[PDB]
Amino acid sequence: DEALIKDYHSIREQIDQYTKDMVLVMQHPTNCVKYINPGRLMHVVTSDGTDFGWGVIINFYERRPERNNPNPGWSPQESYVVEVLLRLSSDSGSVDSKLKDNQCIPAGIAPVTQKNDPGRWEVVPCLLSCMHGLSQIKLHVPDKKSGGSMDDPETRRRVGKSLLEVQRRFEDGIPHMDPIENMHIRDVEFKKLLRKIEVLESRLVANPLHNS
Amino acid sequence: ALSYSSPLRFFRNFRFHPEFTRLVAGGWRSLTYSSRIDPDKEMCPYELEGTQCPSGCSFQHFVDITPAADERILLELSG
Ligand SMILES: [Zn+2]
Repeated sequence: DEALIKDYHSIREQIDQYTKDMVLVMQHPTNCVKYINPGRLMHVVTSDGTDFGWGVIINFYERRPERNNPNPGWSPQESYVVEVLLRLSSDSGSVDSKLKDNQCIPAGIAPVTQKNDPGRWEVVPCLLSCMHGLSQIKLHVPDKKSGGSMDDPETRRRVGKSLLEVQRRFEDGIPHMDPIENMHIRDVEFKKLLRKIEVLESRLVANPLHNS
Repeated sequence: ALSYSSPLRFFRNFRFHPEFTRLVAGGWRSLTYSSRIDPDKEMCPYELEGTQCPSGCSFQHFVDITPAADERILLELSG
């Protein structure tokens, strides 16, 4: 019933479009820098879609362009860098700490992809454009005047392994920050966006293909 | 049959989904949807290490965010 297949995918397309609209709002700096707190967990995913999993926010700074490139055309979500502790594959190379004008993450790193690969916990710089979750969970991390630092590889493996203890304890997944109840995103367009997604979801399940 | 994961499944209102029991293994008692996490407290580093907190430890602990267990509560009510 080809008319009915075309409707089903039309809905899915609309939900995909509204879903990237929604993600953009929550990545926008004016809506999230308040919650980019050292120790809060952050799910890092590249635009191409490689998933680095959850990591620990260590620092965040405003991005500065190169001397030869005054107007690099960054978006607001590409205009800030979060330093995140991530578990990289032991395979993965050396972590270059500064991103070039065209990179969202360093060039030579990848997530863990093989079992009996423990990984290596490294601090990695990421654009806000790669942020696909902020947790309600905060781990304790050393700071200035607390006498520790994330430069010590052994401290990185200590904090790193507690984050895997948190995820082990959260069987059903790490708990996300709610855009309304936790971040108090006031935008009227955003309010309509989440309702639009819900009513479309009700439309989509109404379709036979959902259970066919 | 065809399956799809809502982009709203990690947000608070997902608990009002009619199939919520079906798609989250833990149900309402799942820590993933606990209403008891203080987003500005830090989880206890001793607890996660598996070493015993000092007395009076005021980090956020898992017992703080885990719902009450109805078996303990049905227990207390009698007598
Ligand atoms: Zn403790």
